[PDB]
Formats: sequence, structure tokens, C-alpha cells
Amino acid sequence: PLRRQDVRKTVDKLVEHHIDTQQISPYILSRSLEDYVRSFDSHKAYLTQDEVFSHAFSEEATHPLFKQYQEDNFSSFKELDTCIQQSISRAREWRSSWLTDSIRVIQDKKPSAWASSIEEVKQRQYDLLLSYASIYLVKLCIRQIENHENPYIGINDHGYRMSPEEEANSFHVRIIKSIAHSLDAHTAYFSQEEALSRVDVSYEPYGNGIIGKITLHSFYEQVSSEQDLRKAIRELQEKNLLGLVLDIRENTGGFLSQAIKVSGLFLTNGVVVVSRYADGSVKRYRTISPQKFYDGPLAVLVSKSSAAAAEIVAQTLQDYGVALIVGDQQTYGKGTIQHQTDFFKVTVGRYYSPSGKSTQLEGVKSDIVIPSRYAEDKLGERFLEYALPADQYDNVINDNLGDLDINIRPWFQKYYSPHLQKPELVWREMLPQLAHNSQERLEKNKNFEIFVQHLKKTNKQDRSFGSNDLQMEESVNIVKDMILLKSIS
Amino acid sequence: AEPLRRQDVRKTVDKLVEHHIDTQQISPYILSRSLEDYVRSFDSHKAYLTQDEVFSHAFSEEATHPLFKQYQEDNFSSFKELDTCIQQSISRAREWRSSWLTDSIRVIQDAKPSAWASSIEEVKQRQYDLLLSYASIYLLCIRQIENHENPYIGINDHGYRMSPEEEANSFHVRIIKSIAHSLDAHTAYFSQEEALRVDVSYEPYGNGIIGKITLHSFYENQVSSEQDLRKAIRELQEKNLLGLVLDIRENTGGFLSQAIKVSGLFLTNGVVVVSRYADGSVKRYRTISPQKFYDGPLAVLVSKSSAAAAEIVAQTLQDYGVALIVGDQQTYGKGTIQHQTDFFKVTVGRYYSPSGKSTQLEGVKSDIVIPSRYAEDKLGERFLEYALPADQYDNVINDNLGDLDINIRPWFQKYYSPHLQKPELVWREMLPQLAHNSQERLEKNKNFEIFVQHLKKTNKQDRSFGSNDLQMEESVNIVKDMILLKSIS
Repeated sequence: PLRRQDVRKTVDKLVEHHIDTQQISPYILSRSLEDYVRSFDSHKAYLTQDEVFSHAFSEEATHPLFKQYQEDNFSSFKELDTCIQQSISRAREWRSSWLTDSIRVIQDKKPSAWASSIEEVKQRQYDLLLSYASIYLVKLCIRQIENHENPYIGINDHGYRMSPEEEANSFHVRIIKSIAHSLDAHTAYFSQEEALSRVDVSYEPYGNGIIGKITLHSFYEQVSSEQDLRKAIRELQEKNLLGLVLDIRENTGGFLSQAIKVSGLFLTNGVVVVSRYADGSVKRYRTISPQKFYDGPLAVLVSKSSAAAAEIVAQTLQDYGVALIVGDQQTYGKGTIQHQTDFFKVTVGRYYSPSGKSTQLEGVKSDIVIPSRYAEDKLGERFLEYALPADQYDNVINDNLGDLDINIRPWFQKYYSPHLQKPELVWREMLPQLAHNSQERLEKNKNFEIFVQHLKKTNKQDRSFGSNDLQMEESVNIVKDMILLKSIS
Repeated sequence: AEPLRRQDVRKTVDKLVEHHIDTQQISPYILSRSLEDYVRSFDSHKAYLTQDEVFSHAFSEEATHPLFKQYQEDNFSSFKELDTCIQQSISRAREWRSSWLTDSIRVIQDAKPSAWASSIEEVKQRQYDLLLSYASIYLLCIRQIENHENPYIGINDHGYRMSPEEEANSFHVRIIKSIAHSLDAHTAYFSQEEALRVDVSYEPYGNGIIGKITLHSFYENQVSSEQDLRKAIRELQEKNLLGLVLDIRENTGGFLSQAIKVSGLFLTNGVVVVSRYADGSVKRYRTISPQKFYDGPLAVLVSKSSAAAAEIVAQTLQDYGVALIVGDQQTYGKGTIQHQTDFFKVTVGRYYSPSGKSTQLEGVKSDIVIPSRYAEDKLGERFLEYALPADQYDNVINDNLGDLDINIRPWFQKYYSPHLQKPELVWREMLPQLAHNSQERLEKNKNFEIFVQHLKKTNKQDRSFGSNDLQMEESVNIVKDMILLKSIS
């Protein structure tokens, strides 16, 4: 199936629900041609810049796509899939001669620019197998770089060449997946064929009480992220809980449903997160009794790998000023919404915190910087190939209850609005004092001084920074300061 | 220069025992030890003699019974007998070495007992195991290990055989030094041939800082340990000095005059240290204006190596309860005074803390235990030969003025007694809360638990405990609790 005409109808099912773009344009197409050459190959060893350019970026290559797309032609694309074969044919053969001298092969870089000279295309295709070769630490190997090279032939799962009609899928599947990507970073296309269908807890003694350390790896869902934290915090309160550090440095996300649930543990009433979509808006409220489960100093420890769901919690607990966000200066920065539907996984709406500030290309900003593992690594959505720009929404901290029906809306006014959570000042007030001490503590810490060098690869001299969690130890020290500072106010 | 006759040794000793603390008369008991110390001074590893050769020449009544009376007659037979036997084994062990030299390549092989060997062969192995020891550290010896024994056989530094007097000279010296050692641990003779600051750092804590100060010694120019401390503290008081750690882990003593002045920076008025010589007693007052130089929480970090003036400061500050002693379970235990006068050092008296407790041999006890690098090692006064026993003296915290002449007390009744330093209770009450938190914090720390293993050499895998002072980091944490525990009161 999947004849040439299937693609134009396939995408119009998608674009109508897409978040920012709802109509194809040559701007989308020029990159639709690029993602074709970036899904294959991600190592840039098959082609020459000149060869890439003339077939991927020449005006003869870039601007006839329209109207060709509407026209279903795909010649500029078909020559590219013809041009790759020539590069493909060259690769295999080069390797055939090395099979002969295999013993020599055994002996033991993404410029975003392909090699200018063909003999340099040689050397890297030559230095390509070295990746999979040196991981151990050939026949078994050579297939691992060919199985993903073969869909441009029409190959079966196991190796047999299939009919042109089932060879027609791959050229047309990889023209649509190369389209879904160009719209934005978080949308790929899924074929039916591809559509086959907890919490660490520790504490440290301090004064006549303790400081809680809780690591949450993801928002999952009587056992959930909300439930286990409740179990932990309550168990800690047996000991005199004086402060709390919340670790989401490795939280790669989870249920939005749980992000609201966790956030409500440190809030009384009010909006937690807002998301518009293509049309409308929904302010996902949080309603709880006057009691907050944990009412005290709270430090949220994050990293560049902290995710959307984690960022939503961090950004929201920051706007209400019940939590100081410590860790890397900026979180991952994922603030978009993706949904299913075969098969599309498309970005449809933007996330917003109660203050209307978004986490889309900038993340949750840290009030106190504590560099994590990924500090010197370029990690974040901003570096994904097609990431959407940042926006902001109206501030909703004081809720007008303005997005409801007038049957329920009065009910809020009487019982939800008067006990609305007021953003706090006490913790963000002592912030310039806390940031000063942290900076001084880190500079005077030898282990942390080493850890910084170690990230910058300037640790020519070999030093060890111990076996303690350095990012956590500082966060504990920040909470120790918060407690004492409050105790003298 | 001058050699020494038989009659000289006794004359020199009489000069040595004139103002000794516990012994002013040479008894046979003291002489028996001097003969025992003679072999041990020569043979440290017990690798030259047999049990009997040892036992018969020193330990036997033929060896040790006639000692006292012979000594009065200025005769030293048993020493000459022993020295002769020493000379035999030396010559005996050297003709063994000569053969070991021929086959030297084999010697390069690197594949303290309670009692001497009960057979020549058992010695012959230890003598061989000695070469093992010297070669094993590598990672020649035949001459290096001769230097110790050469002056026993009449061989000088350069190796030329000395005159009968020059041999009798060195022989008499070795006797005297052995009689000296046998009086007590710190009395020593020196033959006429022999012989011829403050680290400051701070850690930020809340709206102020905690000061770390390392005092390597009590030195007394324009600079002393006291003045450097005053300057250190005053510079620290520019920032808000909330707490203070005083480090003396590697302090081995120094001037008593500085110990009095250092300890008086944290005390208002009263006795700091009491001295008792063979006759009479002295009270070292500290009269400062009621203004303490430093008024606040104070942790004093100590170790097994800390002595002896360092102990005086540590225990005096402990008795008034202005300082908590943290560190090793016990200090060195040096609680005696050495006078220096062809010169010798005589232990002439004992020191006492104001409460009347001696630092010997029990040392100063830490209120909170933070094991140092000597934690597994056996280090203290009690492990030295002929160490003197522990004593006790009257308490003086309520100062009699009884040691002053009766016509000078009027001043001290008028301006000194009404303002005595009263022992403080504020900090010693925190002790159980502090000791509990300190114990838990260490056990929950990975680096410190690795460090403890590293001491017992249980760190089979090479795990690093980091490049930070673990004992200081904890000492700061103890002060951090002390500040909070006071802020709530």
C-alpha cells in the first residue's frame, strides 16, 4: 500500500491538530528534505558537502519541492534517494576490500558539516566501524550498520528484497517521518508496521530535628508519586522534620496528573499549570484543605535533565515561593504537549505556570546554582533540531475563576477563592544571603573545586572528589541556612 | 672536649636526679631498668640476642643484684659484661652478613616481638628478616644497619677504631642515657658531642560565619601564638562570627606562657593551669577584663598526637565548659614538665587543670569522637617506657588566693574574686543532642565510612574518601548544631 497520493492526505490529518503550524509551506519542505538526510545518516560519513548541498540545498533542490509536494511528484526527493544509493554502493564496496585485510581493521565528531573531499568521505566511513568495533571491550558487526542502511533498497526485516510496492513504503514512510520532524522536534510518523501495539529516602540530623532528603525519579501512577512522597514525609515527621530537599535531577517526566498531585502537597489552593492548545484554555486547579502536608523550608534540586513534568512542579512551586530551586541554572526546558493519533505523536499545546511564564526554551531558572553532571554538556531541548520558540500567558496566581461556567463559578467565590494560596516572601527574602553563602562554600570546597575541573577536562593532575553526593550536600547546607535564618527573624 | 671516668658517670647522674619529680635517689630498682633499657636501646627489634643472653646479662640476679652497691663504688661491671656480650653478637651477626653478600642477588628477594629468640637460628632468621625489612621497603643495607651498632664496638662515624678512652667515653654516655630513660619517659641525657603560624579560614553559616583556626604550636620578636589568634579572631569578627573551630590535632606543645594566654582569650578570670614541682605548688592566673576576647560556641578539635600544652588549653577550656572537645577519644597524655639545663632534660613536676585533673596518662577526653588518622595506631604517653603514673590535685575553680602572699590578696579580693569565671552549662547540656547527631551523621556519610575502612585497610577496592578534611567538616557541623540549639533556647 502507501502509494504516492497517500502522503498528502496523511499529513492533513495531522496538521489540523498541530500546535503552531497547520499548513505546509516551502519553509517546512526544505527541512523535510533535511531530516531525510539527518535520520540517515546521523554521523555524516556517506556524503560530500557538495553532494549533500546540490541535492539538498541547491535552488534546483530546494524550491521545486513546491508545488511538487501538492503535485505528489517527489523527484527532488527521489534523486536524493537515488543519490544516497550511489553513496551506499560506495560504502559497502570499500568495506569489502577491508574484509580481506580484516586483522588490520581490528587495531585500535558531528560537525553538522559533511566532509568536503571524497577521500575524506573515505576515511570516516573507514573510521565508522571503529565505533562498533572498539566497543568490545565483523560479520556480526557489519550487519548492524547495514540493517539500518538497507531500507533504501526495499529489504525485508531479515534480509530479503521485497516488492517495489513494499519498497514503496520505505520511500514514502521516510518522506512523512521526515515531514513530521520538520514541523517541530517532538513529532515523528509511525507506520502500522511500527505501530505493533520509585522514591529514594534519606535524612541528616540537624539541631534537635532532621533534614529530609527525597529523590523522585519520575511521576508515575494506591502506589503513585503523590502517595509515596506522602508516605516518606509522614515517616520523616516521626523524627523532627525541620527542612526538606526534593531531588528531581534525573526526573524525565511522567503523568501531568501526578505533577498536580505532588505540587498540591506544598500548596493550599490555586492554579498549578495552564495549557491553551490550538483552541481555548484550561486552568488545572489544585484544591486542598487549609493544611498543606509539608509546611516548612523546601529546596527543589534539579538538573539540565529535569523534565517537563518535573519542570512544571519546579516552576509552580517557585511562583508561589514555597520552594527555592537549586541545581543547574536551567532545566531541560520541555514545555509542549504531545498526544497520540495510525500513527502520529504530535505537539498540540503549550504548558504555562500560574504566573504565565513558560518553560519552553528557557527552563525553570535556579535561584541558587549548583552545577550537576550535565553542567558542561550541551543538554536541553533548545539544541534539538526543530524546537518551538518560547511564549508567555496571562498571570493567574490570584484566580478570577474566569474560565468556568456560571453554575460552578459562584461556588469557588464562596469557598475556593477566600482560602486561595498567597505566594510567600519569607524564603525568597533571604535569597541574596543564601546565594552568597553557597558561592563561598563551593569555592572553598576542594572536592567541589575538583569536580568543576573534572567537567572541563582540565583535571590534568588526577584528583578525586570523594564518594559523597556533592549537589545534595550543598542543598542540605542551604536548608540548614534557611532554618537558622528563619529562627532569628 | 673531654672523656669520662668511672667516677664521672655517678657525678653526672647526681646532677640529673637533683630536681627530678619522683626520684632523687638512685635505688637498685632504677638501676635494674637502666640495665634493661641498655639492651633495648641497642637491640630495638630483639634480633641480636637469645632469651638467656638477654635474661642472664640483664634480668638475672648475677646481672642486676650487685648493681646498686657497685654503682656507689663507681663500678660498672654488669654494663661492661653486657656491652661485651653485645659486641659478640654484633661480630657474630656480621660474619653472617659477609656470606649474605657473596650471594647478594638472592638477598634482594621480597617474595617487634614480645620476647627475644630462644635460639641462635631463630635470631639468624630475624637478622635475615632485618635485611628483608630494609630491602622490602624497596620499592647497601649491610653498612646502613651497621651504623646503629658501630659505636658499640668502638667504631666511629667515619669508621676508624677509637682510643680506649674514646671507647670508654661512648660507653659511659650509653650508660647515662639508659639511667636517664629509666627515671621516666621524658628524662634524657645528651653527650657533649650532641648537639652542635596560624592557618585561618571561615565557612559561611546563615547571616554570619563559622571560623576554622589551626594552631600548629605555642610559639613566643613581635609575634606569638596569642597575638596571631587575637588578630585572627578580630579579622573574623568583621564578618559575623557565629561559631569557631580551634584545630590543635598536630599541636605537640610549646610555651606554657602562651597556653595561659591562648586559653585566656575564651575566659574572663581565674586559674588556667596548676604546677606542682618536687616541692611547692604554683597557680597560673588569667586576669582579663570581664570581656572574653571570644564569646560564643567553640569546638576544640584534638587527636592522639595532641600534647602537652595543647592538652592544657584543651582541658582548661573544657572545665569551664566554654569549649567542647571533639576529635579522637583521647589525647597523647603528656602531663609532666621538662626542665632543661653536657646538658639534659629532667621531668621536674606535673601540670593540673583547674579542676585538679591530670592529663597523664589518661589524656584529655573528647566529648564527641571524630576519629583522626591515628585512630587505629597506638599513640600516647602510656605506650612509652617508664611513663609516670596519673595523679589528682585539689579543685581551684573557686580560687583560694591561698598561694599568694597574705599582703597581696587584698587586690584579688577587691577586683579579682567577685568576677571569677564560673563553669558554664549552656554548651555541655547540648552534648547528648550533639553526640547523637554526630554519630548518625558520620555513619550516614560515605567518605568517612570509607575513611574508617581505609584505616583498618578494609578498603580492598580503591575507594577515595575525597580531598576534604573530614574531621574539620564534622567539627563545623557540630558548631552548626550548637548555634541552632542556642537560637531555640
